[PDB]
Amino acid sequence: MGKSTLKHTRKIQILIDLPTKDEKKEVMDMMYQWRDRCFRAANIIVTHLYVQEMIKDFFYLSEGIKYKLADEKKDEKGILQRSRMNTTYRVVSDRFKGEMPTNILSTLNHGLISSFNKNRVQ
DNA sequence: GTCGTTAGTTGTGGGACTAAAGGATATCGTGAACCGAAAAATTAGTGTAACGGGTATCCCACAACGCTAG
Repeated sequence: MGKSTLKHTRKIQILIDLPTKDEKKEVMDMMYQWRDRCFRAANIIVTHLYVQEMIKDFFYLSEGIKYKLADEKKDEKGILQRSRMNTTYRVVSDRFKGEMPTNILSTLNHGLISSFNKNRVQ
């Protein structure tokens, strides 16, 4: 069956449901920290998904090697030790865990790794 | 005999002359010379290119997951 839906987005205002000011402020500061960690994360993922392609290019300029993004346990020419999205998610979680939730990391990882493969041509 | 009055001319001046349509004209004669006025035309003079961050907008492409284990 075809897609019988069209994606849509709505803006819902939310207040923090706490009695006192200090708890609300603690939650709001935690969420601002979440913002900062998310942006630093996005930077880390994009750098870490740039570098390896240029390592591929380096090897190809060395001996025309056909190195490709795949787990070496599943590919002879693979260099990665796991799935690429897992590599970015790991290299961001190992540093930013315990401060902001990991679902933000997973969503950001998917959102950037999906687009970067399309941007490979450019 | 003479002077004002009245009526009847007599000459002279001012005012009329359907309605409807249409509706073209041609218009001489010559004396000079200098000064002033304003309206017009010609001429003389000055010139950019990219750059730093930071941020307002545009076009243009893509995303907006699903499953398993502690």
